[PDB]
Amino acid sequence: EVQLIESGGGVVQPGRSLRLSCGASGFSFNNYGMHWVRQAPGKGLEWVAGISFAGIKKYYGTSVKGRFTISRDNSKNNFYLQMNSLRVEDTALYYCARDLRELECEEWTLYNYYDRGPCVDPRGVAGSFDVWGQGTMVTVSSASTKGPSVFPLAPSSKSTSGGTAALGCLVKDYFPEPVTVSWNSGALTSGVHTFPAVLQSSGLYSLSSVVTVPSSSLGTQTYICNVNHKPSNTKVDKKVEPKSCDKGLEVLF
Amino acid sequence: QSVLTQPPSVSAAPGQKVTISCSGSTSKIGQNSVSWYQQLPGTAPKLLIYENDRRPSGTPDRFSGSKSGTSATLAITGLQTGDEAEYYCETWDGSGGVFGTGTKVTVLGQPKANPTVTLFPPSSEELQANKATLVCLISDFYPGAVTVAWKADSSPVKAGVETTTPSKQSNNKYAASSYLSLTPEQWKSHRSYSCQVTHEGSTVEKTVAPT
Repeated sequence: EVQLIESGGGVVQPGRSLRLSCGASGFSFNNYGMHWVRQAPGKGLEWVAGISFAGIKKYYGTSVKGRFTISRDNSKNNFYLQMNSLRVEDTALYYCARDLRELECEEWTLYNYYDRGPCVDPRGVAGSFDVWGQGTMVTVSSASTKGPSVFPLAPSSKSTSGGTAALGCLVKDYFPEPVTVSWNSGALTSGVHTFPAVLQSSGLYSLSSVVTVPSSSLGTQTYICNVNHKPSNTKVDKKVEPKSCDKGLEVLF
Repeated sequence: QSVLTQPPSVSAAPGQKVTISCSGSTSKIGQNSVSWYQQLPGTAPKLLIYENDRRPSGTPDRFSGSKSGTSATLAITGLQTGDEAEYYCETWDGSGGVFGTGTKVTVLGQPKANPTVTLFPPSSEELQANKATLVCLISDFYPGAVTVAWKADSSPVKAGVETTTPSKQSNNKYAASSYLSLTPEQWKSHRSYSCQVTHEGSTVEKTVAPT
């Protein structure tokens, strides 16, 4: 069974370096080229680098050329990406992928005139990727553990529609993941949705938790969002009240 | 990050036929072959088409490709539920490695739902922290694909934006979020900011201003 498996991923500070390792199996590794394709989740696919089956030709994307480096060890069915001078914008899920073009070497190095050595075929990749690995995650942040600042997404006339009001909590600037949010100690679960976290250029995560409720209840019912960040050992409780100065929304009391 | 342009999303009912388009520079697609990949949600991509119109031993007759000039096209007949994914076009131009944006193909499994867009201004509390963040929340919509865009006094904004991809809700519909990070100066020194959400050709636009 054909398999590609990556490894080396993890959280790493910018400026530093990191080596990923792709292990190939289920086919003749020394007959195919290899590529690294990354994907900022879920911003789409970006091609990083590629190597010819003999290891003679190296290709690099404009975003990484000069900083990153590729190589392969056919004796180990391995395939490496040496990342240097890491940038916060290098954060992505890194896939290793096999090159489409199957080639048989037709030019080796004979290290002594009695016998063999590395293949040296000058060719030559196709540029199409017919096998993919599971991908290994590479997060780049200079941040250490930090607790969140919780801000209210107050309900207003611009969040109500059809007798259903929308309110939430902005959980800003924390690290690392995760952050679990609840509403009224878990009494309120209907209409609640907590969105995926967002990694800012600052190096910190942010997310929002929103809940939908009867617009008429805003004047009597009380809504507290319960943010929880165990990494920094923090529990914030923010009471969200309707927008202060809003004509377009009537509220009891 | 040089890139080939694709449509954001297309959708059709089980059994119908879809067409997806690529397009780009002549020094890229004008002179080189094109490939197509399928990326089911949560898993790695998978080659569907190579050399413009060749199918690998393992992809059905249903998928087909065709290139002409500076444009390329992927087509899927007899849609099955398991065809729901993102589709990327790609080309190799020597140094090579150029993907599409690309396109999500949704196979409708429920009634289309229009998004309820809610835009929040920065809290005075946050402004006291000499910072500002506009939070645009998109809720209750299907198919689960959108395109958010921010504007300042009806002028495009690109820097300081981060958008999450749509995620399933408890009611099996989708929701998404977008954040525009400002300084309190920018926030107050503009007449209005607006969050423009596009969903199935339709575009909703909410607006907010200082106090």
